[PDB]
Amino acid sequence: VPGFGEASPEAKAAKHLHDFFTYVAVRIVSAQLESYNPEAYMELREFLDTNSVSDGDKFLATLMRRSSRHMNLALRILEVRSAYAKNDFEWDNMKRLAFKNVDDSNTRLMREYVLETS
Amino acid sequence: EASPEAKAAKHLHDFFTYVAVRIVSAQLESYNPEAYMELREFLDTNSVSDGDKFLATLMRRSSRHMNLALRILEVRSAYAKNDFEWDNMKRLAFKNVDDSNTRLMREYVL
Repeated sequence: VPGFGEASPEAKAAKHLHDFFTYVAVRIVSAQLESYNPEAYMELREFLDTNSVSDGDKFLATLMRRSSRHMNLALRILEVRSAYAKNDFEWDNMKRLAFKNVDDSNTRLMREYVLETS
Repeated sequence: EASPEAKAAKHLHDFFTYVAVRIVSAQLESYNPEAYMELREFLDTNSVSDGDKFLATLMRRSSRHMNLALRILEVRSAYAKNDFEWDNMKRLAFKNVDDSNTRLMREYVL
C-alpha cells in the first residue's frame, strides 16, 4: 500500500479496535457492577478517575497491580473484552456502516460544494 | 446512544481519509512532483485528523487543490471497498486481544 512501510493499515485499525474493545469491556463490566456489587462499582469508578482507559493494556496492567480484588476486576474485563469482540460485536454491520459513512461523506461534500458555489 | 459498531465505523471513515491522503501523497511523489509539494504545503497548515472538514477546506482552496481533493475522495472509497483487507484486520484484532491476555497474565505473575 503506497505510503505505508511499517504497520499495515489493517494492523493499525486492529490495534485501535483492541483498545476500543478494552473500553467497551470496561463500560460493560461497570454496568454489571452497578446493582450486583455497588461497593465494587464505586471502587471501579474511583480507579477510572485517575487512570486512563486510552492505552488499554497499560490501564489493565495498572489495575491488576492495584490490589488482589482489582486484579480480579482486570481478569473479568479481560474475559468480557474477549467475549464481546469474538461473539457479540457485529463486525459486518461495522463494515457496512463504514461504507455508508464514506459514501454519504462523498455525497455530502460534493452537494454542499455545488450548492454554495452558485 | 451511538452503538459500538457505529462508533467504530465513524473512526474507520476518518482513518480511511488518512490512508487515502497517505496513498495519494506517495503516488504524487512518484508521478507529480509539483502536486506533491502543493499537498505537502497544505498539510503544513491543515490537519488530516480534521477528516471531512479538511477535505472541504482543500476543495475550496483552488482548482488545483480541488483536483487533489477529488483524487483523495476517489482513492478513499476504492481503497476501503477493494483493497483494505477487512477479514485480515479482524483476524489481527482477535490475535491482539489473545496475545494481550497472555502477556498481561504472564507478566503479572512473573
